[PDB]
Amino acid sequence: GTGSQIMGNMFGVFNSAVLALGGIIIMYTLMVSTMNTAHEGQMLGQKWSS
Amino acid sequence: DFIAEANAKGWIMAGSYFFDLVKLNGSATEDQFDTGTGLDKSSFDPTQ
Repeated sequence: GTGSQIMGNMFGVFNSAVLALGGIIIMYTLMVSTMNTAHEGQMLGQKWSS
Repeated sequence: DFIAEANAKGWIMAGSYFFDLVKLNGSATEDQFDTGTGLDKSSFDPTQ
């Protein structure tokens, strides 16, 4: 198409925003995964492979 | 020119620029004869 690229820019900025937020959630779940791993003593959980 | 002022204002008034945005979005997606000369206010009467 050839329409106005306002969608492109707004999707890019909102995409980057959600990357930042989601990554923060991945740090959160990363500390969760690590303390579960430490508590159990086995590598990165027991339900899924590493 | 309204863009800088809109940046200074924030977001709680965004819609006030709505139609302005519209007349910008058009600009990216897109003799005369006299009036009010007042000779109508003139008057002619013969009975005088």
